Amino acid sequence: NPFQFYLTRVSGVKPKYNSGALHIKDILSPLFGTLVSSAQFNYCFDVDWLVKQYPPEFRKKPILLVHGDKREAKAHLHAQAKPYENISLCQAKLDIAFGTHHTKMMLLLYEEGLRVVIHTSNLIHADWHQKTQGIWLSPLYPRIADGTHKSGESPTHFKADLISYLMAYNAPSLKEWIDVIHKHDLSETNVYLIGSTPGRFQGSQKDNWGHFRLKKLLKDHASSMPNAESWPVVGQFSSVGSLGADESKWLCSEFKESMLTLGKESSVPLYLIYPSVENVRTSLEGYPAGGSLPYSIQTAEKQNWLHSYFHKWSAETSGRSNAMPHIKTYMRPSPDFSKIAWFLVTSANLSKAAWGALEKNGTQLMIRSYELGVLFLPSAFGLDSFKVKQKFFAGATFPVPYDLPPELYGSKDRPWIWNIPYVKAPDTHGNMWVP
Ligand SMILES: O=C(O)c1c[nH]c2c(S(=O)(=O)F)cccc2c1=O
Ligand SMILES: *S(=O)(=O)c1cccc2c(=O)c(C(=O)O)c[nH]c12
Ligand SMILES: *S(=O)(=O)c1cccc2c(=O)c(C(=O)O)c[nH]c12
Repeated sequence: NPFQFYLTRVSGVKPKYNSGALHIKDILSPLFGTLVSSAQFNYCFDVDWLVKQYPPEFRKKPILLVHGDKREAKAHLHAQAKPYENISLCQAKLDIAFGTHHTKMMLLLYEEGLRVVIHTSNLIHADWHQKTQGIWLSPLYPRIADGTHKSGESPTHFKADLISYLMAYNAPSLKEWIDVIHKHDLSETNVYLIGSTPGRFQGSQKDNWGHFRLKKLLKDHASSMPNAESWPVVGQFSSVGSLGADESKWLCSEFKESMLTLGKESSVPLYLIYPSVENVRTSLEGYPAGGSLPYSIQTAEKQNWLHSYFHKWSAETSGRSNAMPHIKTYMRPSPDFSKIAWFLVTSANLSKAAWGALEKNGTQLMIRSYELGVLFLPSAFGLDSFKVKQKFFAGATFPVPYDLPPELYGSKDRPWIWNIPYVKAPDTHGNMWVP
């Protein structure tokens, strides 16, 4: 398949729903390449678990862990890694308050070439067990031949853009990976990189990151159709940030404005998919899945206007309605949801920290965190749109992993709010939630 977009395997679904899914052990297997060194960009790590996911014959190859931890959190990560002489650590600089390193990426250097994996899962057992997570697998990139005079660049500019993303860390261990990427031919890449890095971006640099990056790509490489105002926007995420006192403060003024861009010329329905309390309670994990669905009561009660946009998690199409989402996706379906104009899988949740918030009279985009995703545009595949994969077939599509159209919350539903108790009905393991 051309998209190379995969879900993680889910323990408990019938085999039909895992056959085209990937476990971390599959990604790292010798069949994917003969590993010589890897970099693991992530947020949370279980180092003992992680090393066991590599094939035994590769467990002593160098591993770089790229993380954002500080102070005692950083001390705990170093303590986890110290038994493994081959593991080095790179602490991503986070010079803006409340910033985090959320990017999930593997750089896998092989004897045969290079592979890039951009995904949504932490490097801990629970994130690959019973959650809905997304994976983009790059091709095996070959080394550029000696005396060849190739850029190795793709029509999507992925090679330069990935190097640009790495340069933002200003890290010597990542300059080593930049030099590796320079040596490889990434020209087959058919996705666009969309990253966020911490900073305050002005002028030209405004288009490099966050939701302005998305807007620029949609302006440059998508075309606007008639009736485009009827094509909804869908956002699907596992955390909700503080968005302001009303939808005009950020959600519909700059976030939706970036996401509704199509083409270069100058009322759109907005669907937000986020697990309800009932979604979480009846999930495979039960209430403990809500430990990975951060939405504070303190934030929620200041933006009740938001919840009228909320739709339940439903994923019959991939057998994953009870596998809570830690994937984040954004897309532009047609009014009947049979086609999409583009699809994005990313780490970025529905938050200003991840996507950026305009400052200084609209002239500066401020981003707190590292985020990373990849954008699927029909034009990159010679197509005008993507047909949508669904559960029902009457009888070759983009594999949207959840059901369309999204289903509105019922009047008795509530968004999952992780730091209040739920003691009225037990979860699938027989337990309540008392935070
Ligand atoms: O964008 C995001 O998804 C998030 C960003 N920050 C968080 C923090 S914070 O202490 O770093 F402000 C604490 C808890 C959850 C989140 C979160 O979910
Ligand atoms: S390469 O095969 O070594 C090659 C072949 C033709 C021309 C050049 C060239 O002009 C340069 C340069 O630095 O300008 C390098 N390699 C070339
Ligand atoms: S961290 O950014 O402070 C943090 C802490 C707990 C849980 C999460 C979380 O679930 C996510 C997510 O994308 O779901 C991100 N950061 C977290």
